[PDB]
Amino acid sequence: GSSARQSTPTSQALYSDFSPPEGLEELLSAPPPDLVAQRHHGWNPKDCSENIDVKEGGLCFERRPVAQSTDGVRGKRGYSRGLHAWEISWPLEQRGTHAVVGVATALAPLQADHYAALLGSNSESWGWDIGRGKLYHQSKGLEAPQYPAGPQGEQLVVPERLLVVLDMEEGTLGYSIGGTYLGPAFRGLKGRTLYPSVSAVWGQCQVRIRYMGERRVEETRRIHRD
Repeated sequence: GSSARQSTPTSQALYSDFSPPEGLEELLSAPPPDLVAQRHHGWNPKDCSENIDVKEGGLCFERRPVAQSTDGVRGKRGYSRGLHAWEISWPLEQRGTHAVVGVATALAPLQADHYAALLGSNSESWGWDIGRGKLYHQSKGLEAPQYPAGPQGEQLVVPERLLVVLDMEEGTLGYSIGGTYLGPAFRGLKGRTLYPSVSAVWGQCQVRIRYMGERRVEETRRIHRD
């Protein structure tokens, strides 16, 4: 507040730069027990929380320090071959959280954007963000004014379960629930395809993940005859 004299200057016009990591990896660099393997086996997309340990047996995210670097992270590229699909879910029963995922495209052009014609930068990222449910969109909502409900609310906020289909043999991937929204959008995705990325918040919202089709090369006899 401002009732006393001695105060604290809290003004930093810029992006973000609190306390970055610089010594923890040295703890992971060593033999990581059910933390480096159990995490990449739990819900690990790729550029996602690697410094923390997450294991199934009850979707449980585990980190040493704090979300500052261990929790609050998202996998991005993650390139794989063959047609496969995965599943993800965000349990909100806790109290307050936010599922964050989406696909990014580097080839994303910029001629007649769906809107009309604004411009272009270096790439394009489109996916499902819970920012469409924040407090920046409430008073003005055409949703059912009678009871709490909204079908179009899952267009970028599905607090329950979601099935993502990603195939490389074609290079087309999309995000749908149970395979609902991913039929007709397969004719434009062939060129709109982007890299699938997922963002997980603190371990309080621990999101669930079910993947089928991916493995882990090593030596097991796999298929050899394209």
